[PDB]
Amino acid sequence: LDVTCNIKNGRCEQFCKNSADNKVVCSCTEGYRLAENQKSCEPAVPFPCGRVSVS
Amino acid sequence: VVGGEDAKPGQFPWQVVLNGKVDAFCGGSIVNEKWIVTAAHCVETGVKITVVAGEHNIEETEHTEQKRNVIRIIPHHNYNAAINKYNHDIALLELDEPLVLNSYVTPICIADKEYTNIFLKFGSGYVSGWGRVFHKGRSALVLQYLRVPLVDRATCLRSTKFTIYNNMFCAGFHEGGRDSCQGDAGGPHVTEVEGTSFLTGIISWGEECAMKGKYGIYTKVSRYVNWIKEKTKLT
RNA sequence: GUGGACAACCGCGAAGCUGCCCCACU
Ligand SMILES: [Ca+2]
Ligand SMILES: [Mg+2]
Repeated sequence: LDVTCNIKNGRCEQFCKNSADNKVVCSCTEGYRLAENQKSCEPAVPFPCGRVSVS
Repeated sequence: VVGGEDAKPGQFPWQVVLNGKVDAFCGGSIVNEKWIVTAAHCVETGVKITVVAGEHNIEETEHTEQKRNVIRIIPHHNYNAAINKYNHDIALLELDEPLVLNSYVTPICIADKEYTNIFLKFGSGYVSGWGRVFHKGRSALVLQYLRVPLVDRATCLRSTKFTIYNNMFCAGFHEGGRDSCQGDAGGPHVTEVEGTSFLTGIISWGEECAMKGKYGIYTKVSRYVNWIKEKTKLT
């Protein structure tokens, strides 16, 4: 049951990275930041890349 | 894009159209305020190019548009159509004035070597542009988009005569009327993940679009992400 | 099989290395 990046991308939304420990560390692309849950990515600018805001 | 659908006003805010001696001759993707990424074969000939972001209908005016003049063209230094048509078909365009980012003008995310390839391997991307609505036709009025399944290089090679280098990849249908065409070239092949879009491909040559047993050929962005980021680096 | 061109029950290893899988001989 120990999490690593090679299963469900370590439940990271965008980018996974393995650690020396039994932990993974999630990150995000430029203009996003890591959410409170340390998994999801949320915007850190008015208009981040790859985002539609018109509907 | 043949067998596609009409994109809603701001559905692909990273899309740009290229205008020269003729309007809508190629597409492009916003990297940042000052840089566009397109195909090399869209910009070999040294005509003064004009880029338009916040486009939707190229025949009408929506007041969301932003025209910019290209002041530098960097074709990938290994590209040469005399040697090979498709290989290294990617280029960067620097604009005169910065675009101002908003809901209709937004960059496309560019991951790293590894994740760009992972996202490609999901096996389904979004291609778009104001290209031909048919095999032989006029430029599309409204922006067209189509979802294209990634195709195995072995099966693609067995269908299309061309060798697929590691810088290329095939996408589309076998017995379909679905594919990108001329005009779409230089446009984005984009994979979406958790509602965020990443540049996974550049749309290449598209003449003879949707012939039975002929897939679309695209430039594999994963291989050029370092180069893109290096050259388009602001400041 | 021979000759030429080219990540695969994810093989080696941080910059790439390997080659399971089109063309001429069949
Ligand atoms: Ca217009
Ligand atoms: Mg190799």
